[PDB]
Amino acid sequence: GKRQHQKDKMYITCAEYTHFYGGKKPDLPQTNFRRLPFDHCSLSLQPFVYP
RNA sequence: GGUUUCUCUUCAGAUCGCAUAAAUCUUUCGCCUUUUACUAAAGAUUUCCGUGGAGAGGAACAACCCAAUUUUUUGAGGCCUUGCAAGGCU
Repeated sequence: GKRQHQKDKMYITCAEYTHFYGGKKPDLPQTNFRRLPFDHCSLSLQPFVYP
């Protein structure tokens, strides 16, 4: 045997199944940095005048 | 009692081998009509060219000097009192 067609195999390959068909994605970062600047109103998301 | 040299069995931990091949399978890659033959990395399992320890049998070559301080060549023996022991003695 020679592994001649390894991307196109008779089944779904392991990497292909992970990336497209419901394998576990690594999912590393989640909302790493989402902080409003201190000078901004939380409701308006714009610089406050009367804090 | 020894050494050398062949065959077989068994166990291999040691860089088993200051050397280094191939095959099979699974992952990823490169080739791109299909299959041989392949490109190159990881992991797993075998084969092959060699090696070490132990045991058994065969054959060949050799042989049944301190006595003078610090130790071991003596300060060694004798008397008195009390309940051999202690002390005083010579």
